[PDB]
Amino acid sequence: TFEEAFNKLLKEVLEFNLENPFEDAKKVICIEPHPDDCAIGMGGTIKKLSDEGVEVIYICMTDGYMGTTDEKLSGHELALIRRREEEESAKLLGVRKIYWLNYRDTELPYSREVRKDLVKIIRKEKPDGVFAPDPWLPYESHPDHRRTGFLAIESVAFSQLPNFSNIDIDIGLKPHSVSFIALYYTHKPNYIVDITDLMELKLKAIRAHRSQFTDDIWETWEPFLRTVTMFYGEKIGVRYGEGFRVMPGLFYHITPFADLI
Amino acid sequence: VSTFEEAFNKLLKEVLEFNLENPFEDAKKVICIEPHPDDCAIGMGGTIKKLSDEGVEVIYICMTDGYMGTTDEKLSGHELALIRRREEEESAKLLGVRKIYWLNYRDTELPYSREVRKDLVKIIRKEKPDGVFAPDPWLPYESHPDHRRTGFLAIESVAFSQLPNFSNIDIDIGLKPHSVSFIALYYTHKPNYIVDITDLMELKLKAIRAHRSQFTDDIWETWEPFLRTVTMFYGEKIGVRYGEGFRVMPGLFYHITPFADLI
Amino acid sequence: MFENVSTFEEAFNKLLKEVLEFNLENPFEDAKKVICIEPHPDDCAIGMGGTIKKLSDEGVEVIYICMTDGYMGTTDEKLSGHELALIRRREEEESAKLLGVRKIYWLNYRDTELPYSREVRKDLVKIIRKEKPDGVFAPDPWLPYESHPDHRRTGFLAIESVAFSQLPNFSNIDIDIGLKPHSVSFIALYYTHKPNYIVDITDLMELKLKAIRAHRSQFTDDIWETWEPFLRTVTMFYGEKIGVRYGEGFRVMPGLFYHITPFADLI
Amino acid sequence: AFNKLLKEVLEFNLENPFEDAKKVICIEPHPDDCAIGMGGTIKKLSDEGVEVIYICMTDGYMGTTDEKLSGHELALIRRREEEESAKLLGVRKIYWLNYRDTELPYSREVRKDLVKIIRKEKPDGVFAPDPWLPYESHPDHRRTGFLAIESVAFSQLPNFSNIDIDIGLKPHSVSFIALYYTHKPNYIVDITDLMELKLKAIRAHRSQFTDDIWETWEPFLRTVTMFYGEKIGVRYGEGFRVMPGLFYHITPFADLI
Amino acid sequence: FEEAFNKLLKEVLEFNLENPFEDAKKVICIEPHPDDCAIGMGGTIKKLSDEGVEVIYICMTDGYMGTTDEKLSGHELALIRRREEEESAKLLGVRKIYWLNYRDTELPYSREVRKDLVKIIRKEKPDGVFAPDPWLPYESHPDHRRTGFLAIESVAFSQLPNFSNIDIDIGLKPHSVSFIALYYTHKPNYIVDITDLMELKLKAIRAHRSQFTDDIWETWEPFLRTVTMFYGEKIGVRYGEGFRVMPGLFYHITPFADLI
Amino acid sequence: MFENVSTFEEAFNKLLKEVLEFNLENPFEDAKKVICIEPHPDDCAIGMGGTIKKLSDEGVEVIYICMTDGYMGTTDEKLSGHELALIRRREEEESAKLLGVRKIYWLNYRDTELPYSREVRKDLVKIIRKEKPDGVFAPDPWLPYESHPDHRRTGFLAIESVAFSQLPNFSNIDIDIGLKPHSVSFIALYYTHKPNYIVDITDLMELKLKAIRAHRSQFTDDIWETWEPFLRTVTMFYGEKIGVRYGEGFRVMPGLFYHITPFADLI
Ligand SMILES: [Cl-]
Ligand SMILES: [Cl-]
Ligand SMILES: [Cl-]
Ligand SMILES: [Cl-]
Ligand SMILES: [Cl-]
Ligand SMILES: [Cl-]
Repeated sequence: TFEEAFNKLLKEVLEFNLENPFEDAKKVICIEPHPDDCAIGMGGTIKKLSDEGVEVIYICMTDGYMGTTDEKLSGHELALIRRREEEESAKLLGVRKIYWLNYRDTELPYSREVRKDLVKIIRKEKPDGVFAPDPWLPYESHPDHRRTGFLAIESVAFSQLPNFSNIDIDIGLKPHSVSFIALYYTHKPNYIVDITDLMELKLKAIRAHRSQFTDDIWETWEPFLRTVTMFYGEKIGVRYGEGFRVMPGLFYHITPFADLI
Repeated sequence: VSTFEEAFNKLLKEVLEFNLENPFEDAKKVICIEPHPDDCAIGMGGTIKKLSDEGVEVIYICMTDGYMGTTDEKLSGHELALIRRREEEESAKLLGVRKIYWLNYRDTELPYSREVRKDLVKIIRKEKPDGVFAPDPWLPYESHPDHRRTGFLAIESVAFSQLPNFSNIDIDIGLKPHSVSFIALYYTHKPNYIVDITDLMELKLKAIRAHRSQFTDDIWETWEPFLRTVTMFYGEKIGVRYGEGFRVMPGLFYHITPFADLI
Repeated sequence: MFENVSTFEEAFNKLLKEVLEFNLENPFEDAKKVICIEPHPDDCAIGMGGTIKKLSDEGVEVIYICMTDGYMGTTDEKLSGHELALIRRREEEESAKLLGVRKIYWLNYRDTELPYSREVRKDLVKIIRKEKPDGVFAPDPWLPYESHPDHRRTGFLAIESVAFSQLPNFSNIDIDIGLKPHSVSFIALYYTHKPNYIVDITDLMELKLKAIRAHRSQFTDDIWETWEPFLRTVTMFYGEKIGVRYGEGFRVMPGLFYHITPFADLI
Repeated sequence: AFNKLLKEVLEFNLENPFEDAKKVICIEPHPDDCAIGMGGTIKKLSDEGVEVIYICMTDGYMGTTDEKLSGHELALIRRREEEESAKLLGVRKIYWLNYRDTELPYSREVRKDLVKIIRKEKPDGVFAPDPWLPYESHPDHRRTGFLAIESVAFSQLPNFSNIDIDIGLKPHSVSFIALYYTHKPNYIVDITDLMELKLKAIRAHRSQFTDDIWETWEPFLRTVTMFYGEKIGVRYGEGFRVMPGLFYHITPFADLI
Repeated sequence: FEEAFNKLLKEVLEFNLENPFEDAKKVICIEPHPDDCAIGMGGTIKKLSDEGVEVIYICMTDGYMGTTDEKLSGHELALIRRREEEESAKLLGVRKIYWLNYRDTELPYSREVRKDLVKIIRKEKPDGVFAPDPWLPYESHPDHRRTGFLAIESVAFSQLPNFSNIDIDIGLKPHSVSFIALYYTHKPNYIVDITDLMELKLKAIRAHRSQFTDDIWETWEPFLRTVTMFYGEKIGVRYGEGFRVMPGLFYHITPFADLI
Repeated sequence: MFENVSTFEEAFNKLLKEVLEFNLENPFEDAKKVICIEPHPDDCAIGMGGTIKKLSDEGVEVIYICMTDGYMGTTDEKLSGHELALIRRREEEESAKLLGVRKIYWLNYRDTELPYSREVRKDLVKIIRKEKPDGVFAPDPWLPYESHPDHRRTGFLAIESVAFSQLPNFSNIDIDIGLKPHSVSFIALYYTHKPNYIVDITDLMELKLKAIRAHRSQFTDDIWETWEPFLRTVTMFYGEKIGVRYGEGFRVMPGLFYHITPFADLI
């Protein structure tokens, strides 16, 4: 039967588990489309990880240029404003190294050039685990978000190939095989992390981005963010959870039953 | 509050004040965004008549020139494009539309790019519509890239229309930001609002048929049944013979919302 | 027309049965020539190898289009992509001989760099119009969680290319030089999570795993320890659907269902 | 050594460089450019019954200042203008790339279109604009010139646009390239006789040459063809730059012929 | 031919080389980076402002890349450089600046960038546009060559209602500029004498502090004086700024364009 | 400053001699490490084979950057591009050994498909920052009538990437991973029509013709009765300028002259 084969493939051939995927790890990259996405999607989990003495590094794809409705606030000023804010925010969470790709907000390319930037940082830092948005989240209308999710996944895979971006090799950045990928802002989580006793810090980590979260905007966003973490919290029977989708690496390619975990 | 279901209910009713009962009721000006000449007529022809008849000003933006839409080996794309503009003029006349913006990107060649966003943003800023209609880019098995990109780009351009740093030369020359009230996505597998068009079906078909280059009698043998089947698909969801479906969601739902599928 | 049907279900059924003349009985029964489009060397074999053999045996002329050269598929730092592309061409010439395939078009886009553009559509179109195949097989570009841009793109470009092959204004220089418009009879999509037609391959399973292993550069002994169970498992996912040990699954739809059809998922 | 290479190792005829040509392709950016740049010479070659085929890169869509006239209608107009203009010159085949006026890409895709028409028609000569004309401000012109030269070279390479080879169209070696609209011609054609007819074939492009526009352009065109005439002591000329293939590449003394 | 040429220029085109900027009321100066207008034609900008010509800038890029300071992020440089251009503009009597905001080193060469320039030209209706000569020999900065070409292209395409047609549908109508003047040119045919404005120009350039430190100025002051002397000497003055102006015609299919 | 010069000629002389300290007697004199950038395999050897050997001999470390893979350089219908590129990699490894070159960076863009983009500048700038060379050699992109885009682009991109290698906001991830900005001392352009410095290669000519000839795929004998005559003529075009038999010509300029300098052609 298929069922026995599926069970055996997962337990005996792949050895993939969902009890804690995040355990073997002392270095991880958290990849974000915009300054503030790491905090919003997985702030809780970044602290929880900070404390185990996990080196948590960010890559931020874009500069946040466009994130204002203020006509006398230029894009260049805002980028500088949001750089501060993410440093303020990252300290609150225990992150101590941010890479800035500096692609303009709303103009993140979907290209080999961007994959190379991520490949270079991966091959350099050799993290055990990479986090990134789930690019298959229903109704996600931000291309910066979609593109981030796809390039993170492809870059993880390609970092392992020496014919991919072969100049890194020629200068002694060697192929690197990441251990796991964990996708946040996801509709299909299979691993939830409890953040009931870290919720308050996260909400604090998030309001540091003052440019994005004013008094008035925060009217809507506090409940929206309270609802979301409940949406996840309720899957494992706590108040506040953060959801991740973790799969076997094989399941990201030609796997007709990927949705069965 | 206690549970997710309560939170979710509180977020819709109170925080955003989200209602599906009557989302187009307040509109005064709408833009209907179409990949090719005929998509407004096919996708939402009855609703556009209803809107016009209520005195809503309905404006089209047509993304492409329909250059490819022929199997006639002696109808060149240019001649077809001219034929199809005259067909949309007549089609839009029947539905009471008086203004059409032609972007003129070649059929099958619609880019997915900042440049096309700026086109839509320009027109949105200038017209200041309360509502914008466009295809649903997540329609399953949709295989026309002009269709998917129209969906995506119309949704992106609505959001970007509000940001003064986005296409900043608009602002410098007098086109201020604009905040649209609603987006409604047609050609959708997931509607949450249905318009009864039973009384306007025959008019819809005549406005579609105005696209003569596209609908020969022979093709109409498959297409009338196809069109009736689709509107019955929609109609049946609110218990009427013929309907037109729309997906309308709060703005927040188009972004980082993992329970977006719960309306 | 279609005015005397009373319900959506009645209308859907009549549209399928009478207007579109669609069934999933034996979709491939009348195939004289088919093209199997694959992203990378080895894709047709893994995705639909059993079925290609079964078609070959019935005297169906089966032709590959291979989208990429496979340049990137090695962790061996001392193996260059050029050499690998040369190796993989020989592995496919040998896979294809096993399965009965006599012709391959190599588009040669570099592995991981397959563009999504009109220029690629034009290649696929030139060939489709040359060969005039009855059927075209390609990966399903909606496979959930499919993370390879080359796969997603081959799928979308296959479907689009099939459609645009019939348009004289698409790539009009093909027409000016004696390559007329062509109307393919069916598309079938492999590597699909929504198959609606399963081919029994229980018998030919061993010949299939051997057309696959022939891609030695991709399948060393230590990798086959994972890939053999994955492959058998995928094949019992499909066969189970029709209660056989081993199947290959395909999604087939009427051409109309690939455009503006909100009930396309009801087949 | 310059001479023991030109008229010895390569055999470079500047006396009558066309003459052996049975079939030639004229590549224009826009409808009308063939007639403007080399209409006199086109007629010459037709009268000698050499087969002259046009490839028009673009649709001429943007060529009007009339706010009432769509670019689609203009393209249809200019297509029939060109069919007429060509009828007057002995041209009985025009290939239409249908890239939009102002939007001609500079890419592999476009080289492929040209390479496909080259490999199918197996021309002896290709005519095209000189992409190095000083102060040429039209990107469609510059890019036509460069893509023409590059496609001619690439048509000879089987690994270039290889599907062409898979479906029957073989590699092809053009004999000569002739660049018109050139500041540096090394071959001039007396067209003093054909001049009233050149101006006729050009004027058939009614959309482009209103009586009022023609007030400026008749003098402009006459001045241009004199500029060429003067160089071989005739009244009306059309200039071409022809060089041996090799000079199109790493040749520091290219400007010496 | 010599007869034809003369007649064309003098009767048909009625082409002035005596004083081509005489009729100007509004001109746009198109610069690749903040400081190019001041560097390439800053004395002419002041001469024009003083005579009541409205001089408007279009700046193509943000100057994001113009620092060797590892701790100065490109965004901060851009903010700093807008402040600097506004200080520099004040001194030259320029009141309006359009910022395209394409990143320094990344200016596209595309229809999209043409549409920005066309929109501005349609809106502003200038009698003149100034831009770098895209054919300056040995020019190595892609942002400079492309401003050149794109300004020249945009000026011509601003007149075609099918080019960027949404402009016209929204009532930015087509517009025909009277002249183009190319600065940073090896081939000038009009020199303005700026001898008595030289000092003010050097001041307007130094307002771009981020770009002209003291050490840097040791090289650039002599460079700039050498360049104004190259031009000045052509009309027997100490310091000139050169421009190439041709008839619109000569920008296209004109094999004898190099005889002016 | 520069207020007491009286004419442009006086100003230009002083600017060259005193402010820029531009010397054309011995431009390469202080070289410890140079990079030679070539569009295709064989371009360094053809362009400057003699000079690279004169440099090697002196203990100058010469590093090659090859922009493309030479995929397209064949008329042989049964020789694929992949195999050609594998062949040319070894033709260049030999050719280089002959000239004393001990490192080659292969960017591996496909021949005829070298992009003119920020991405390629990033590759150059990566290698320049890593190697920290005193000098860079590249084809002169302004060669009149040069009709190969790969060649034009390589020269423009070389000149740009040398300027941009200095700027820490250009390709800022390099800086973040320990690759700092670098300032090359000189640029020398080969394949040039306007050289201002000629190297005598008369006693190295034979060795050059041989290192060129290691590119067997490119130079048959049919080809060579036409390409030895061509090369001997080119090296005499340069040699005759300094009255030796065979020379290699270069264009050298102060970095200032690569930007907004209307008197660039005066040197
Ligand atoms: Cl009937
Ligand atoms: Cl009927
Ligand atoms: Cl009937
Ligand atoms: Cl001092
Ligand atoms: Cl001093
Ligand atoms: Cl001083």
